[PDB]
Amino acid sequence: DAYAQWLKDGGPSSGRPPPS
Repeated sequence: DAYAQWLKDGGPSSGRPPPS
């Protein structure tokens, strides 16, 4: 899962677009 990694990196902190 991309969303699992999105949170691990810091979510909003990282600025990377969240996967819908």
